[PDB]
Amino acid sequence: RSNVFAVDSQIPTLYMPQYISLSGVMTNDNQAIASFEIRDQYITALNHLVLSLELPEVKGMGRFGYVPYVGYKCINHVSISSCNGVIWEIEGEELYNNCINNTIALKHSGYSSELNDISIGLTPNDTIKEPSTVYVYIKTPFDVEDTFSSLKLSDSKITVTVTFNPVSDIVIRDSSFDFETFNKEFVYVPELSFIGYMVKNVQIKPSFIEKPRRVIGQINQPTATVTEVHAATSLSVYTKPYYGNTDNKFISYPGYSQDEKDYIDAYVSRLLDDLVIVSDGPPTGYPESAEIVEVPEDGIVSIQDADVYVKIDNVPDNMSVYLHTNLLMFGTRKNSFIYNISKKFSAITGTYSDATKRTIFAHISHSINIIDTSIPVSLWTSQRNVYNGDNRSAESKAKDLFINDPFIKGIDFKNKTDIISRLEVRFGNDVLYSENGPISRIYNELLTKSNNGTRTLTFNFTPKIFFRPTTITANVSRGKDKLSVRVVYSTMDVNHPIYYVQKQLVVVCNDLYKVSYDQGVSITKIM
Amino acid sequence: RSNVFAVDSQIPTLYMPQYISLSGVMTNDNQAIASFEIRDQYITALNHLVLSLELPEVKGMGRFGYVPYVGYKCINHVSISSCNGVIWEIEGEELYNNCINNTIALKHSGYSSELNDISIGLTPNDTIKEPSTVYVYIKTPFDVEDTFSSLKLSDSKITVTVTFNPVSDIVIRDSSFDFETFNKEFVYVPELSFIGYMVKNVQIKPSFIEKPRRVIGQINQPTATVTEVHAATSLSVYTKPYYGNTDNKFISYPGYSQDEKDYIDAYVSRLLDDLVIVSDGPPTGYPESAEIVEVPEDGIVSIQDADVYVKIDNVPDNMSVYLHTNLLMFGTRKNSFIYNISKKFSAITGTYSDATKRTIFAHISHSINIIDTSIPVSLWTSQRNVYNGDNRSAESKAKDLFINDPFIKGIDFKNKTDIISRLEVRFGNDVLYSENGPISRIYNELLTKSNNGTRTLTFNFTPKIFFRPTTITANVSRGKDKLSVRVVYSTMDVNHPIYYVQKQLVVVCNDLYKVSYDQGVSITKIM
Amino acid sequence: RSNVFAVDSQIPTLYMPQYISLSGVMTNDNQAIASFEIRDQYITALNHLVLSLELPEVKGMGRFGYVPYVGYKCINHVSISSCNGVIWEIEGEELYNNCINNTIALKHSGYSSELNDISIGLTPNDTIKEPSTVYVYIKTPFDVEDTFSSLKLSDSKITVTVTFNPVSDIVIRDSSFDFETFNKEFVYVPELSFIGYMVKNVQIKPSFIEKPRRVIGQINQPTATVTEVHAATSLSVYTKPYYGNTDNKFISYPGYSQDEKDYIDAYVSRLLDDLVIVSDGPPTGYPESAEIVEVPEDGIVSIQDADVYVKIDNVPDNMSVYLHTNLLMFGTRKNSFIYNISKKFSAITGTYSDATKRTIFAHISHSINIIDTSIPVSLWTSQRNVYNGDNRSAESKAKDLFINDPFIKGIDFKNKTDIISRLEVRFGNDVLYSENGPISRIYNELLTKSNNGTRTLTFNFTPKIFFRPTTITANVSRGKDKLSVRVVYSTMDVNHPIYYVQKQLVVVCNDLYKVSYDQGVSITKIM
Amino acid sequence: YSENGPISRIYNELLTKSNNGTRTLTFNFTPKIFFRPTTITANVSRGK
Repeated sequence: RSNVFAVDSQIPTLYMPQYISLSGVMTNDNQAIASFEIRDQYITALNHLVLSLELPEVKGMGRFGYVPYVGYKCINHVSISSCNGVIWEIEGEELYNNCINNTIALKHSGYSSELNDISIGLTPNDTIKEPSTVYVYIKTPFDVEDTFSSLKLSDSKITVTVTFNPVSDIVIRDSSFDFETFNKEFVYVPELSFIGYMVKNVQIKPSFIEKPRRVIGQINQPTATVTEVHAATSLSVYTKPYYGNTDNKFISYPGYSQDEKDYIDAYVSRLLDDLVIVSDGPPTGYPESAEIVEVPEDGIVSIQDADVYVKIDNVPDNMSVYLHTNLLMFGTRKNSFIYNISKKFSAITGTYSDATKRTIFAHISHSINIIDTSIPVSLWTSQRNVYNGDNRSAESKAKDLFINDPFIKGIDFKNKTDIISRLEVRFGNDVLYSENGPISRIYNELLTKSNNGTRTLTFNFTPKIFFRPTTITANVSRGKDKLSVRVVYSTMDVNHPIYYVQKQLVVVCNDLYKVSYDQGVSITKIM
Repeated sequence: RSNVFAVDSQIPTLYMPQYISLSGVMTNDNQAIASFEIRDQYITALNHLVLSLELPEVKGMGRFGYVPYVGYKCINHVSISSCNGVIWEIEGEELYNNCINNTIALKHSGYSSELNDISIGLTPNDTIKEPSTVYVYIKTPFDVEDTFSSLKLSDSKITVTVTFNPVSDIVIRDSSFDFETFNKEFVYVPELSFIGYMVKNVQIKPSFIEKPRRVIGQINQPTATVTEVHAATSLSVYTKPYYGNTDNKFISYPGYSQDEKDYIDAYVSRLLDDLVIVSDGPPTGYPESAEIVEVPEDGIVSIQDADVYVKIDNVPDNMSVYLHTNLLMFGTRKNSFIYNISKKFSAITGTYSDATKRTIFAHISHSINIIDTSIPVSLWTSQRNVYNGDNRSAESKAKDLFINDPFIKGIDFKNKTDIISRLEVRFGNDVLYSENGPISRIYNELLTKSNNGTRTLTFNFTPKIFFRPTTITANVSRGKDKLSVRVVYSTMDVNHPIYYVQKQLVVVCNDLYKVSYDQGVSITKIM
Repeated sequence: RSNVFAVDSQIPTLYMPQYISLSGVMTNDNQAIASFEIRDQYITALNHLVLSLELPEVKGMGRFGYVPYVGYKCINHVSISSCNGVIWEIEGEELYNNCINNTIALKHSGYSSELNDISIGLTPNDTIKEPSTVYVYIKTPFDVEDTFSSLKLSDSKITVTVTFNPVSDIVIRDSSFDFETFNKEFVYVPELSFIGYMVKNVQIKPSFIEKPRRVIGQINQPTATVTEVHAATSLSVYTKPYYGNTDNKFISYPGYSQDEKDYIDAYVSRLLDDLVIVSDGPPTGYPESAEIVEVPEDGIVSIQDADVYVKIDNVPDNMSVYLHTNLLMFGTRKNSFIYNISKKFSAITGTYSDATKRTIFAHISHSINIIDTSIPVSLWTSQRNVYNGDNRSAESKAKDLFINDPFIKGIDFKNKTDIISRLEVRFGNDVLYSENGPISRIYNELLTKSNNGTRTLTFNFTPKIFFRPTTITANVSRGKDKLSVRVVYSTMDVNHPIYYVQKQLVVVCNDLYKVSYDQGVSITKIM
Repeated sequence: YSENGPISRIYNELLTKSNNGTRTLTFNFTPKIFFRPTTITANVSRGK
C-alpha cells in the first residue's frame, strides 16, 4: 500500500530571492521608447515583471476623463532581447487579451471613480484631476510554474524595450478642453521591477517556449492567411471596427459604470432633455426641418403607427407641452422605411420643477439598445442620408465627446452582437474545421474559465511545463504549411446606420520555439 | 540535492484532437428522446460533451417569460451505453447540483434580461420573444483529469440518450396566454458536440468510476432506506416541496433579479397598489368582508395593537385617503391568533400623481419575509380557513402567475430556512452519525468551496485519479449492508399557512464501479 | 514514450474518517477561557477545526447592532498543547489576516442584514434581535495538504484553549442603550468540532511546521526589533490607530453596506438634515457662535471664495430658506487656514414636504472623503481648537454612536490611504531591503491573489509540504541574528484634525520549527 | 467537397455538352462498357 499519511521531505536547491528595481532611458510623431539593462552575474533567473507609471496633474476648463484600464491601454509593444537576438515579444492587445481574466491586475491597472468620472472645470486655474500612479503587470510565459519555469540568464545581458501609444488614445474629452497644450506638455515617466533569484551551483537543462504572432487582414476583406506554419498550438479569430473615416465623436459615455443598462440609461438620459420640451409657445432655436407638435388632452400622439403616451404633472397654466417627433432620422429612399429614434419610446412621465425650470422624468419605457448607443454621430449626417439627420439644439451639440479607445472589438462597445455567421479553416489545401454556431467560442470559454473568450481552436491539452506540448505539424511534401481563414459576415438591414461601419479581420497563431542555454540564451524555430 | 531549477522534458504519446458534431434522431404524453451514434475506429477517447438547443419565436398576447437556467432545467435524464449495457447515467437534478458552482456554465445555459424579463404583448401579431440558442455543458466523470481520465472506445459502438421534460415546466405565464396553442406547436431541436482524440499505438489499462444513485421517499414520511450498499463514497440528504394539490399560482415573481431583497421588493410593490387607496367616497368593487376605514388627521390608524403611519402629499381637496385593514387574513379558530398581512406595515409615505391618477410611494418600512413571498395563492383560500382569505380586486386577481419550476428545494425559493432540526444515520443496525446543527453542511461547503451545499457525509479524501478511492465497506455476515436515514422536522406555528406545505425526503448515494477494457468497455460492481 | 492515457492505481492506507464534537469547560475583568480535552487511542490524526457560538436574544430600548464578522472579531487567542508543551498558537488578528481571502468562511462567520442593521427599540419589552448561531473556521497549518499534513497524535493528550475578547468590543450602540445590564447578563456558549481519522498500522515520519510571532512597537515610535531570528520565512509590517485618549464616539456608520460610496452617502445624509434648514424666522436652539444667513433670490451664497448653490421647490409663502455656514470648524491660528465642512458643498437641490415637515433632498455635489467620515467626534472639540467645534443641535448630538472595532488598520476604516512613505529593513547590521513605493505590497497581492495584502518580504518559493522550506539563516559569528525596521511617516497638513491620531507599528515574523513523533509530539527550534 | 460559386454546374455542363445541367459530382471518368466503372467506396469500420 502507498502511504497517504506521510511524505519524505526533500531538500531543495539553496537560493535566495530579492526584489530589484531599475530606472530606464527615454528616447523619442516622436514615439517614446524605454530601454532597461539587467547586468549582474548572480542573477540566475527572474520573472514577474511589473511596470509603474506616474500620471500628472491636469488643470484648466472643460470636461475630461481617462479611459478604463489606462495602464494596459497605454502600452503598444514589449520586447525582450539578448546578444543572440530577440527571445520574446508581444503586442499590447495580445497582453490585454491574455490578462483580461485577472480582476486584481485589472483593478491595479487603474479602475476607479476618481480617475474615470467625467469631471468639470470652471476656471482656468481649477484642478480637474490630482496626480496618481498605476501599475501594469506584464504576464509572461516564465510565470506559469514559478521557479521551474523561470528564465535563466547564463551570464548574458538582457534588454527590455517598451513602446508607448500616443497620449491622445487614452483620454476622453470634449471640444472645449485645450488638448493641444495638454498634449504638448504631457510626458511619460516609467519604472520596471522584477523578482531575481540568486542560485548556488545551478544545473541547467533545455526547455520550451511559445511565441504569439498576429496578422491583420485588409479592409472589408473576408480572408487572411498565415504563412510558414510548422508547429502551432492554437489559432484565434476576431474583428475590429475602423473609425478612421469619421471625426470620432459620440453622443454619450457612462464612465465608471460599465453595464449595458448603464450605457442605455446614460444615452436615454441625454436624449430626454431634448425630446420633450415644456415651453410658452412654439420653441425657437431649432432647424427648419423640425416637426414639433402639441400634445392633446388625452396625452396620446400618433407618429404613423407608433403611439407615445405623455403625462406631465404640475404644468403651469400659461405653458403647454410639446413633443419633438423627428429628433434623429435616417433613410435611403424618399418613401421607404425610416429609422426614427422618436418612435422607440412608448411612455414618458415626470414632473416639472419651477425652481430649476426643467422637467424631472420618472418612469420611462423604451426599446433602445447598445447598437443605437454605439452609432457614431458623424454617420447620422453622411452624404448618403437624404434627410437632415441632426435636429438637436446647439447646446446639446456642444456636449459631444471624443472617444479613441484602441482595443474595441466587434461593432459595439461590449462585443455583444455576433456578426460572424460561418467560419471555415483550411490547413494546406484541405478543410480542417467548419462551423455555423459559436460552439468553438463556448468551448474556449468553458476550458479557460473566462467571460470574454473568442473563437479559438486549441490543439494542446497536455500539462504545460512537465510535458512537451502537442502541436499540429507541417507536411511540406504535400504542401500543408499554411492556414487560410474565410468568414461570411451577417446580413444587416440596408436602412440601419450601423451597416456602413467598416471592419478588419484579425488572426492570431501561436508558434513553438526551442530554448537552449549553452553560450547564454538562444532560440531556434522547431521545424 | 534535488534540482528545482530544471526538469527533463518527457516525450508524450503522439495524438491529435478534433472537434466533432453530430445530429440526432427524435422519437416520441409523447416524451421526447434523442439518440446519438458514435462510430469511428480512430476515435480512441472523448470527453467534454456539450448539448445545444434552439428556442423558437413566441408571438401573441399576454405576459410570458422563461425560468432562469432553462437549458439545465429542460433536461430529465442522460444515459451512455454500449453493446455490453449502460456505462453511466444520471438524472437532471444531480447534474444541476454538480454544476451549480460553475458560473460560466450557468451563464451560457441561458441567463439574461432578454430571456427572463416578463414581457407584455398587446396584439395577436406582436412579437414577444426573438429566437435564440442555449448550450448545456454535461459534466461527466471523464473530465476531471483531461487525457488521463478520458473514456477509451475499444472498437465499440457508443449511444447517448437524452430525455426531455415537458415544455410546461420551463415557462412562466399568466392565464391570458394561449398556452394550449403554444404547447401544441412547440418542438425541441437538439445537437451534440464532443472532443475526440486520435491516438497512435495506445496502451490501455483498467480504471475506476463512481455512479450516483437517487432514492425518493414517501410523502411526509421522515425515513428512507438504500439497499445493496457494498462500497459507497458519500451520502447526501435534502427535501423537496410538493405542490401537486394546488393550482400552482403565485402573487409575484421578480424575474432576472434574484436577490432576497428583490423578491421582497417585488412582493411589496405588488401589494401596495391595493393596500392604500385614494378615492372620492368609499371605494367600490370589493367583497363584502372588506373593512376599509378612513385615515384620521394625525395619520395613525390602530389595528389592535398594531399602528400604521400614513402620510400622502398633494391630495386633492375633494378626495380622502382610505386604508384596507384586512387584505389577506388566515385563522383556524374564531377568536384565536390571526395572521394578517396588513399588520406587517409600520410606515407608508408617498405622493399622489394627478396626471396618471395613482400614488407614487417613496419610503416603506415593513417586516415581510421570503416565506410570505413564497406562500401559494390557493392556500389562502383553502377549506380549513374560516375567513374569506382573498379580499383583493378583480384587476389584481387577474395578474397572478403560474410557476412550475421543477428543481425547488426547501419550502422557499432560496432554500434559506433550515427545516431539519436533527439527523440520524444508521449503517446496518448501528448508529454511524448523529448531529443537531448543520455542521455537516458547513463542512461540505468548506471542502467543496460552494455556496449551495447540502448535508453530506464524505468518506473519500484521496486524490481522484491517481489513487483507488477510499470507501465504506459492507459486512454481509453481520448484516451491515443498508443505510437508513431518519429526520425530525422543525415545529411551526399551527396558524401559519406554510405549515401545510407537503414535503418529500431525497437521499443520494454514490456507488463504486470497476472499468475494464478487454472486449470493449464493461463495468462490474465492486463487492 | 510516457503513457498519458492511463495510470496504475495504487492502493492507499486503510482508514476511516469520523466527525467528532466536544463540549468544553468555562472558567473566568474575568476573561473567559475554554479548554477541550481530546483522548482516544484510535484518533491518529485530525484537522479542520470549527468553533460554534450561540448569540442570545437582546431586548430593550435604543439602537443596537453587531460589527461585521463578529465571530472572528470575538476571538483573542488560540493555543494547542500536549504534555511536552505548546505545539502551535496564534493571536486572533493573525488568524483574521490569514483568512481574510476566504469569502465563504467570512459569510459563515456572521455577515447579514438581520445581524448588522442598526435596529430600533421603542418600549422596554420590544425584541430588537432574535437569537442566532455563528461558526468560526480556525485555519491551521495542518490543513494545507489534507491527509499528508495532518497532525499525528502519538498516544498523547491534546488540549485546545480559546480566550475570548470582552463583549464591549463586538457591539455598536448609542448612549440610550442599557449597556451595563446587557454586559452583566451576557455569557459565551462555545463548542468545538473536528475531523478525526482512524488509521490501521500507520507509519509515521518527522515533518516541518511554521509558527508566527508578533511584536508591537511603542506609541509613535518609528522603529521595532525582532530578536533571536535564526530561520524566518517572511516578515510583515503594518500600522494600527490608537483611540484610547478619546470617548470612541463617531457621527455615522453604514452598517451592512461596506463600500466607500456607502460610507460617504451615510455621512452626507446625516449632515444634510442640519446643514440646510427651512424655518419661519431665525432658527432657535443653536449655540451663540452659529452664523446662519438667509439665502438670496439668485440662490448663491458666498463663504469666502466658496460658492454654494441652493434651490428648494414648493417652499410655503410664510417661510424662508436658511443656510448654516459653519457647522464644523477647526483651526490652530486666529487668522490662518480654517477647515470648514460647509465649504465642501457646491450644489444642493430638493423639495420640501408639507406632510412630514422636512426637506427631501435629491441631487448633491460634494467633495467629502473617507478621512472626513473617519474623524472621531472628540477631536473636533479638543483643547487645541481655538473655535467652538460642534455647532450641531442637541437632537443631532444625541444620535452619536460608540464604535470599538479592535481590528482596524491604517487611519481610516478601509485602510485606503497609504501613510508609509519609506521602508528600510536591516538584518544584523547591513541593509537587506529598502523601497519608496509599495512594490512589495503589490508583489504580495499578486503572489497570494488577495485584495487586502500588506508590505511583506517572502523568502520561501518552494512547494509547501513536499520540500523543506527555504529560509534566511543567521550568522551568529558576525552577529546577523536580529531584524530592525525603520519607517518614515507621511507629512500631513497641521490644520487637518487627522494629524493628531496616534499610531503603533506592528511587525510579524514567521519562525521555523521541527516536528518529531517519538514519545508523542514535540517541537525543537531549528538553529 | 465545398464550394461557393456554381463551378460544379459549369463542369457538369462542359463535360456532358448540355445546356441544362445541375450541380453534380462525377466520380467515373473511364469508358463505359469496356472498363469496370470507378467508384467511391465505403469504409464501414470508420463509418464512412
